[PDB]
Amino acid sequence: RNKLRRQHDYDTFVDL
Amino acid sequence: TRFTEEYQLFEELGKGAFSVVRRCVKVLAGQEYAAKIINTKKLSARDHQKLEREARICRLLKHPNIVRLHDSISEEGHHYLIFDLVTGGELFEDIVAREYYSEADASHCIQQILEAVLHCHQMGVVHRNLKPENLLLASKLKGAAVKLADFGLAIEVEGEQQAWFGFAGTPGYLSPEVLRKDPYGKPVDLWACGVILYILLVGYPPFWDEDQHRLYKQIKAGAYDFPSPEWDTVTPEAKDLINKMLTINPSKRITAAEALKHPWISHR
Ligand SMILES: Nc1ncnc2c1ncn2[C@@H]1O[C@H](COP(=O)(O)OP(=O)(O)OP(=O)(O)O)[C@@H](O)[C@H]1O
Ligand SMILES: [Mg+2]
Repeated sequence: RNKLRRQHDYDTFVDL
Repeated sequence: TRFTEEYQLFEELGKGAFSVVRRCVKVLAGQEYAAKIINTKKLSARDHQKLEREARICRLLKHPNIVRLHDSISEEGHHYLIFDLVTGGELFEDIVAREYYSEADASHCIQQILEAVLHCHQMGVVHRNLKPENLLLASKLKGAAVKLADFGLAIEVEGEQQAWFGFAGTPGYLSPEVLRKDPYGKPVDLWACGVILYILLVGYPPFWDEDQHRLYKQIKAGAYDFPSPEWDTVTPEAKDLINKMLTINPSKRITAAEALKHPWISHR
């Protein structure tokens, strides 16, 4: 299944 | 100035990069709060203006399901934010611990989240960054209230006017309109509510991929499943509310007001 992970906030478009 | 003389500091509750939060007492009232103590000397001009916008926006909000900012003080080398003391940790942690919520508990939880979002929207505030990490349980007690926090990315909107407010938020909870670079507003929060509600019911999100390009394609296409077996026992009106929140056209998306009248919530 999809992973429940802590995710970070971004102030701008940052291409990962 | 007035912080050190009106508030008595007690023990450290947590820390971030440029902040320490301690339990404090407003000496006159004897009421306890959380004091977020920010070293403003270690902040860029940008971070300093972010902080003062956050303080302004949070002060607009007065709701039992929003972490109340009671006071904002800018002293010598420090900024003090006086918040509701919350001792129950993040909704993220509680979901992880309990795996997932019963429809009763999930419905009760999202109702509180929707009341907070509705209040935000009525005050002309869009959060833009709703997620389990940004919802806090008031206490460890059985029926502790969920409280919305972190207005660091919140914006002020003019009534029902949409605009391009920029690419900001948490990738997994970003709305299709933000990914499409469309003008947006209040509906972005209702998309995130859909992602949160999905997580409450099965303990995993509707959109995930290690490749961020593919994650953003899934969200823009609104490509999510209700897989078997876990979703087989989930009631159709629960799935209906999720579907009505996770519509890729924000004009066709259920509002916070409409969501609170939805059978699965209003008949619970
Ligand atoms: N209202 C509160 N009551 C009790 N403890 C709190 C409260 N707010 C925050 N804390 C504790 O302090 C920690 C750090 O607070 P916070 O996340 O606001 O700081 P930060 O990480 O510097 O800020 P930001 O998240 O905006 O970057 C939290 O993880 C939590 O343990
Ligand atoms: Mg933090």
